[PDB]
Amino acid sequence: GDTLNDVIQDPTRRNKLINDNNLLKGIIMGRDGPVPSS
Amino acid sequence: FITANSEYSESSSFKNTETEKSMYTSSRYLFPQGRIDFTTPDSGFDDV
Repeated sequence: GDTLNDVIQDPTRRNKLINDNNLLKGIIMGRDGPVPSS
Repeated sequence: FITANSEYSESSSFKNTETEKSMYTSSRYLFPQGRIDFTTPDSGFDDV
């Protein structure tokens, strides 16, 4: 029964969560709609 | 002294059925993974 705490305490899992969710990247509000920035 | 008789019976019938059926099914399974970008020289970014 792992939670976000177990993910955050592990650098590999924390960075996987950060990367897979684009948490370091802003969002481009284009006229066609929002898209994550690369 | 004489008798005569005549009969004439005529009949007509007509039936017409027209049936049209149409069916269409469209299925789309879209499973994305993300987006990959390349940098154009007009962007001015160092990775180009």
